[PDB]
This record gives sequence, C-alpha cells and structure tokens, in this order.
Amino acid sequence: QQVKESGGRLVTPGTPLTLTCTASGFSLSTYWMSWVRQAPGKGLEYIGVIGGSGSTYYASWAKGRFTISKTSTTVDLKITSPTTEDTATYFCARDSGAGVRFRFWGPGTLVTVSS
Amino acid sequence: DLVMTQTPASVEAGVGGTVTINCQASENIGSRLAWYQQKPGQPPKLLIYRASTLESGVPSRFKGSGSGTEFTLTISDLECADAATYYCQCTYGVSITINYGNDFGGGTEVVVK
Amino acid sequence: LALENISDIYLVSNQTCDGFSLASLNSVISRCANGLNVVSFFISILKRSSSALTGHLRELLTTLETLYGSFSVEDLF
Repeated sequence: QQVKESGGRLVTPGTPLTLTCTASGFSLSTYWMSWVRQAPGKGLEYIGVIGGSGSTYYASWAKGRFTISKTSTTVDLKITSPTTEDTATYFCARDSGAGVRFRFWGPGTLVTVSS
Repeated sequence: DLVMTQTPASVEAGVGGTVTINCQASENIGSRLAWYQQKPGQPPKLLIYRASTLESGVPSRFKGSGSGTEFTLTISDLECADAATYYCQCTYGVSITINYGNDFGGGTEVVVK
Repeated sequence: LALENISDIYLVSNQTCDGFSLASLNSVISRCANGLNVVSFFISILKRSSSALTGHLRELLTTLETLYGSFSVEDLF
C-alpha cells in the first residue's frame, strides 16, 4: 500500500495549477487524504483534508485560495492563483477512518511559481 | 485555528543520552496528537499517534506523554541515525462539532555530537 | 432489538465479517445490526445532549463523527 502524487510544474504567477494524488494499493475505502506544504527550508504547513464522503476542511490561512476535490481514484488539489510565495513541496497523507494516524506519505512534487 | 508552540528550536545530546521535545496546544485538545520525524530529503515518517501509542514499526525507545494542553516526546539512547527534524501535529481536525484545526509544529532538529 | 436489552456494542472495523458497515449488538445472544445506522444514531444523541457530557464522552463524539465522515457510501456496492 502506497500513495503517490503527481503533476507540478513551473507556472507564470497567476496561472491556476492542479496537483493529483493517486491511492495505489489500498483495500478498504475509509480514507482522510490530506495535503501538507513545505517551502524549501521551512517547517511543514497544513493545507486541507478530504474524506470519503466528500467532507472537506481547510486550514485558517488556506481558505479561499485552495480547493480539494476527489474523483473515483484520485484526490485533486487546486491552487486558484499561485503567487510567488506559493513555491513549495506538496505531500499527500492518507490514513484509515479514525482521522488520527496519517501513516502513508507520498514522495513529493515540487511546485515552483516564478515568471 | 490553534497554535503549537514547539519548544525548543534545536536540542543537543550524545549517543546513549535522552532528549525532550515540548509542544503546548492552545486549547484542550485531549490526547489527540502525532509526532513525525522528517530526515533531510524524505517524506515524514509517523512515530507516535494519539500522543502515547507507538506506530507499528518504530523502536521501543521513542515515547510520548501527556494530555490536555501539554505533550512531550523522549527519544532515548540516541542512535547515529537520529539527526532529523521532529514535528508535532494536532490531529483534532476532522469533525464538525469541535474541530480544533490540524496545524503542525515549528520544528526541532535533534543533533548528536 | 431494543435497547432495554442492550449492554455491549462492538464496532470492529478491520477483522469483522465485512467492515465498518456491520456492528454486532449483544446482551447471552448476539445480533448483526446496521453499521451506519448505529453510528449515525450515537452521533445524534451525544450532539443533541451536548450540555451534560463529562469530557470523556466528547472523545466519543469526535471519534464516531470522524469515523462516519470517512466512509464512502458510493463504494458500498
């Protein structure tokens, strides 16, 4: 069982970018996928979470700017307007239903935002 | 959302010693915490969840303790492969009634010498 | 059956017959009740009487509501 996220490219500041995260080897479907951020050389920053029922929640600073929306097999992030301070590495953290044991972490795709 | 004042910023010990990390939640989150361990160039690995229950795969050395508003991790007999950054996360963030957020910690390097 | 004769309720989610959608009531005899109808009842009786919870049962309000919000119903085919 493992989680891989994919899709992150250099953008003109202001072009919307979406990242996808694919759950490859899980059996039960009771999941809380979560996206966290890490600017190069800083601590981790929390972005949002999506359930199996669709119940999405966001952090206090990442409200309005980000959008997490699932599909049949992926979980999609959407940065609405990537500014220059939004260059980071974006992780995907999946677990079981209890919402406390964020056990499986993807390797990371490095979004960079600068013209 | 709440803040996690993870103290200190960088600790220091030797092989066969013990370190302590403190982080203090601003509201009574009640034994819902998690401790990660991010080496340089890696995704974070879970160590302890619900602030005292070891993730299946960690050594018996790591320990965690506390409830209410103050929690701690106490790695023991520091091996050579312990130089990494240690974060604490408040996992009270998926509900509709209480929902105290899900912010991480500030970061603590644990360097041996 | 009815909760005049209900003592224990188990919510095993990994090693049961099928998964979270089955939860065994018992009293001794055991039954096989509905999963998302006992969890979606105990949320509705702790959130309703939220003025009397001792501080340990608020952990029951948070565990049952997280466990219920993660079940994808569209994969119950």
